[PDB]
Amino acid sequence: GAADLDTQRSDIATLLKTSLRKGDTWYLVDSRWFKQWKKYVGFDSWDKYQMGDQNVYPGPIDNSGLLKDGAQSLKEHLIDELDYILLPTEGWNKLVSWYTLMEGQEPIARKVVEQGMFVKHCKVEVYL
Amino acid sequence: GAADLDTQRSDIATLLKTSLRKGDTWYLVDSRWFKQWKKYVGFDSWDKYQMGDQNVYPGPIDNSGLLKDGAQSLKEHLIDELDYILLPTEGWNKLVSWYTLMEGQEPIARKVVEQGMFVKHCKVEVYL
Amino acid sequence: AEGGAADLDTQRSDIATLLKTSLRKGDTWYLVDSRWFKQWKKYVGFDSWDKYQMGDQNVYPGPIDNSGLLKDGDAQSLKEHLIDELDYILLPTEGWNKLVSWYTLMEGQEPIARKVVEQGMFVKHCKVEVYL
Amino acid sequence: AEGGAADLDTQRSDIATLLKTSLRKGDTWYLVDSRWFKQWKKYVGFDSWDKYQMGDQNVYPGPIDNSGLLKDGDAQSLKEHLIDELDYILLPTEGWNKLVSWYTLMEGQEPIARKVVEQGMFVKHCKVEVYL
Amino acid sequence: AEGGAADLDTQRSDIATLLKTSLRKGDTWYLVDSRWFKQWKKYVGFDSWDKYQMGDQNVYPGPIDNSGLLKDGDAQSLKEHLIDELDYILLPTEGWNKLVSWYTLMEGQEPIARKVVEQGMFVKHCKVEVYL
Amino acid sequence: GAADLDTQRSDIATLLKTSLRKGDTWYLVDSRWFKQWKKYVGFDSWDKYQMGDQNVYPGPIDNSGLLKDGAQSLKEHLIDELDYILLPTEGWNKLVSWYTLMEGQEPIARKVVEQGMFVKHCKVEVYL
Amino acid sequence: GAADLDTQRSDIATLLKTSLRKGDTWYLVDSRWFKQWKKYVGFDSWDKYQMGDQNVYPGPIDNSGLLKDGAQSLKEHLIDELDYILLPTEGWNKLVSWYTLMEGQEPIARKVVEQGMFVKHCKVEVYL
Amino acid sequence: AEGGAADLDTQRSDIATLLKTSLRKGDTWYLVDSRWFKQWKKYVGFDSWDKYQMGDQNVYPGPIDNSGLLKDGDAQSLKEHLIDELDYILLPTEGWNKLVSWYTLMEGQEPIARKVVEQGMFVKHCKVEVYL
Repeated sequence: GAADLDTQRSDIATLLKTSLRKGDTWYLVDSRWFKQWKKYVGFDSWDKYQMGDQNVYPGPIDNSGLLKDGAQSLKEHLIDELDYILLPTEGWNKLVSWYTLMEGQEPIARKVVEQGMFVKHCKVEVYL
Repeated sequence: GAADLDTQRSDIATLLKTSLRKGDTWYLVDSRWFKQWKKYVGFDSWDKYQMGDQNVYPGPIDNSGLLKDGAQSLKEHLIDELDYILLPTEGWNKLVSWYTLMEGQEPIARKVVEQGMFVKHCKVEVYL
Repeated sequence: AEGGAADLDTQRSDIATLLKTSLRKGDTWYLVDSRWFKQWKKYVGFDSWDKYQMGDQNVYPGPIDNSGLLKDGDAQSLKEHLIDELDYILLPTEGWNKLVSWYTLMEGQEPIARKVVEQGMFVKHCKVEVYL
Repeated sequence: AEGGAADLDTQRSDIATLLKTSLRKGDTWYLVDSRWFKQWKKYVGFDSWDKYQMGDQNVYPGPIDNSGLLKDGDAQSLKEHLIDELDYILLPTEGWNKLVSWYTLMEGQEPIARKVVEQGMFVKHCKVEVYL
Repeated sequence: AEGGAADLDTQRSDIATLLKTSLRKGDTWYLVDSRWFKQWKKYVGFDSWDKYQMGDQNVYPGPIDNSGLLKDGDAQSLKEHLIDELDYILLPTEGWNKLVSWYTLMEGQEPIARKVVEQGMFVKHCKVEVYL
Repeated sequence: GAADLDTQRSDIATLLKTSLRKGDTWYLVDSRWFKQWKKYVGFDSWDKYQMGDQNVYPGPIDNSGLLKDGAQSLKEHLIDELDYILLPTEGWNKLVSWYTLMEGQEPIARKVVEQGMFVKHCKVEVYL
Repeated sequence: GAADLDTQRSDIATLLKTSLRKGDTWYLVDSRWFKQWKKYVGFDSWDKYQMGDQNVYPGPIDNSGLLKDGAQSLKEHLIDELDYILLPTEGWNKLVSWYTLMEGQEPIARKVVEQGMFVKHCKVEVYL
Repeated sequence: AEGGAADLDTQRSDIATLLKTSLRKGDTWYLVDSRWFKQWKKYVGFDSWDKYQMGDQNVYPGPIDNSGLLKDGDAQSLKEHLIDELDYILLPTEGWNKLVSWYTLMEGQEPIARKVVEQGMFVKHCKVEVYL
């Protein structure tokens, strides 16, 4: 059976802080399912009045919102934080043993790569 | 001007953990705006590669998504965590001094009350 | 040394975790007499710095004995007015099976199995009142 | 005692915070010569356990002096090849105004004001590769 | 509202601290029946997030009732084989007096007072063995 | 060369909190030498005004006070905390690389054992 | 009565870390008495096997070792850390309520001052 | 890839630690020009989240060049009025040897070696005044 709710909240809060390291495997979790899990375990101090309430139990991990229908395929244009959160292997494995993964879905496992990216930074223009 | 991004991330992470106490004032912040602020300050270790990138700068605090159009009025059926997050006074005041509140909007200030609520809890049925 | 049972550190550790198992509707849990359980706790050094008497022969708890919870007479029947923690503790199936495996169930007794149900309750909590 | 300027604790504290002000496009920031600034740091006990020489008369930094950053000759003009931290530090308008208010600007000099712009850069970071 | 007794937050808080009072030889401590005490705990919201039933009239524990600890018949006499935590809890003089002040002692009973003594025990601990 | 004083203070404060585990090796350090090291690294907030002062530099680790003169032999009747403090292997090794061990002395290495011991505990005398 | 031993150890460990501030009052505690209190509350992980043992109970706070005999007067040449430790007011008050002060002694209360002091620091001699 | 030098992570890490080496009377330390050092810092990604330009060919710092610290003319001689951090940084023997090993020393220069001495200083600190 599932770990107590205090342990769930605490284990996952810690695991959410894991650093990206090249080659590690992380798992996508639908933002909506994760926020439901948060209400249930009382993750936020300003929304813990329903901790343990079966009326907010999140049920099996459900990444439907991330998937186009039909072979399992990710929708396009998904955005980090907005649509999904990421958990390292230990965090994903814990959630799966506690809640199960919804029947007919497979884990959405992805790798940490080093990526070049163009960004805009403010600078004092001393010369020009 | 605004505090450095490390201070922003850290001050707000702390303030997000403030306990509810009856009679205190808390402020609604649109979930979407707050997640944009998170990318910008590198709040999550798995999504901090755009910390300081002006392409993800959140702009003035924008609670439009929480408001019906027309006098400022909150949409109905809004849900804690899903649609908005809550910050105590110190957290709201910091975000407003750092980003401003979008022109034509007013703060959405609410009070902590003690509320009776019906919940479902699992119990071992020893008798019956 | 424990006669084939898990070593005392493992017993303490497995049961400590199993006590905390989240309740789920339809699961079967088991009552364990609190006096038997307190003796087991001393025997394994449960939640203690000194672990006084851990492993002592005279605190070995023996076969699980729930007779203090049961009414006298032919059919096995739970006493009324029993109170959680004071009279019994609750373990999930896995915790019950481990204790039975390590200690046996006393002869002439059957396990005291109960189901998890969902109970409606009215509680009072602080909440930011968004809608007046 | 500081001749009307803020006390040394307040100077150190206000400037420490102001140094860290987030850059915003279109804001005006000011160059301060690093040797002048190092002397001010000693004078106010900046970032130091011992605060050796804090308040000593011979480390009073005097009027803000940026002449080490400026080309000789008539019109005021910034030397080439100046390097942040080594040759100058950067303060926002409020930090510049506070220093001017406390120390004055040396006679015959004008402030060295520069604008914040947005600079495109290519950086390398770890990222979970969602789309192959 | 509590009829002159301390408010429920204060009762919970004072007693929580008093339960933990260090034992000192010659001090007098008092037994409190665990079922009475469990009811008091519910009534005051002791050690609970939900504090379900806190302040409910039907969990008001009433006058301190230790009759479950006492042998029947004329003179007041403690049952044998009572076990700490399961059958009773222990409070120091101050904790006992507070409960009596808030709830009264049930009529026909006297307090169950016991002395602290020093008990020799043999324990096992890790220690750096300095002298072989 | 030796680590900076902040690192010394912090590494050793942490290592001083290591749990005893049977079979581990710990090292005796003369209380007097260790208190001198404390003044030098500013270990205590109420006595750090001489941190880094060469006038309180402790010099090479000196366990003389623990040793009878003559082969290296420990004095009798030495008491934990009073006469010496104990450091685990990592802590001892750090102090030796930073300060050296005084010439003509050897480390005083001892093992963690499980030991039966008679103690007096207060109890409420319920029966008798 | 006295707080439990875990609370004593923890309250005092925290209070020992209080910063000196000019004008605050601190109290001298004889090193020997304090080390005895440490054994009793199990302050150090490597010497906690006698926590709660009445055979190491420290008894009333005893600063005799700090005092010349005869009016209460401090011995000369006492050294911080070596002969005594210092506690802020809250720490002293806690120890006194838990243990009492030995009869015929008065508290040894002293003030934090700002003091000029000559020290020797290592420096790279760049010029000369 | 670094031509036989340690990889960039190791260079950054070894030097970061070596910069902090406690000073000891009689030890030899070495001056490194701050502009050379700043370029090395960019090259190795020193103390930076983005590590912008780490490993870029155009920020490779080249042979250690202290000529900005040295007076012109025949014999090698340190300029006056040089200031720690602004004009140079200090490394112990091991840190100097590592940089020389990785980058070489520019041709026509000798190392700038200086000794650690003990300097008497008067500092001001809070202290509990035990003797009036």
